[PDB]
Amino acid sequence: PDIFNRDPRDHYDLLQRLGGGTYGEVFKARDKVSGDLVALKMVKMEPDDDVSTLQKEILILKTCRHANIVAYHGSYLWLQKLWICMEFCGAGSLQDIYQVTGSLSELQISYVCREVLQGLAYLHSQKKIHRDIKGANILINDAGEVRLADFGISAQIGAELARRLEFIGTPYWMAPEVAAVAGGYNELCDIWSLGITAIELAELQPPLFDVHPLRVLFLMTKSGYQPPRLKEKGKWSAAFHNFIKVTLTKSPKKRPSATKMLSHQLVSQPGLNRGLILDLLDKLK
Ligand SMILES: CNc1nc(Nc2cn(C)nc2C)c(C(N)=O)nc1-c1cncc2c1ncn2C
Repeated sequence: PDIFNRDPRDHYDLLQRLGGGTYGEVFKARDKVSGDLVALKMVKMEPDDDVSTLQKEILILKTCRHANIVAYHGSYLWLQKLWICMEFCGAGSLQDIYQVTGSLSELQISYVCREVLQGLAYLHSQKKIHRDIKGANILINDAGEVRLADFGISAQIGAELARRLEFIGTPYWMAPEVAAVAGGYNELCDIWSLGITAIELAELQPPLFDVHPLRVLFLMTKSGYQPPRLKEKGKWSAAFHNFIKVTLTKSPKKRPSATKMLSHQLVSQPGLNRGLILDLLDKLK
């Protein structure tokens, strides 16, 4: 039994608003019995949403589990709002972190990319394209563990239509074959997004972020679009530059899979562990 017809406040104390976007509004909350901290996400239900589809979406969240994806605990449906209870990730998103710390070290980025690649390899095996890989959608808990905030864009939830169309105002992390579809693309779009995210963690913004989103969207559709590169050449190793070159392969017919990317020297160098992130969180305190 799940998706209870009741106020989540009956079981949880709402402490503070953590943030939100097209995916919903997120709150810090505390289990009234055990005292454990959770994140409660509120998503408004649209008139064309149906609970038969909703039940199928929640079943995917319950069954599909991986160490690099934020765990689902349970859900509520109250006054046309779907409330999702999930694992609390105390440090917030990588964007919340780098806005305070500044750029991540190459080693710290290598660790984050290895963890995200593991989460992506899992989703792609379950035939799920994430389509929303970016620093704001990668969370860090108090143990320095890396978690994808969600499985990516929901295929059949009403509120997620705005998320599916969000690339119009924010196309910077999107693969060119996605922008230039207006025939097709596949799961390798998430590998390009990870490449852009790796530049974002290094430079505090994705490539061309200051260019109007509508101009970027059009530039990606044009023939001759050159994949971005790291700006400061002398700051990064040949292995990091090569990792960017490989993930940002323009043709998806030449771009490696999430599993293959795990064989890259950057993400298989020695000393990659959560201790690198605990050290990043030490700058915060
Ligand atoms: C605002 N989003 C989030 N915040 C969170 N916590 C947080 C944020 N801050 C600043 N500090 C804390 C402690 C947490 C969490 N699980 O702890 N989950 C999200 C979140 C949830 N679902 C989808 C998401 C999310 N994030 C992006 N997508 C696409």
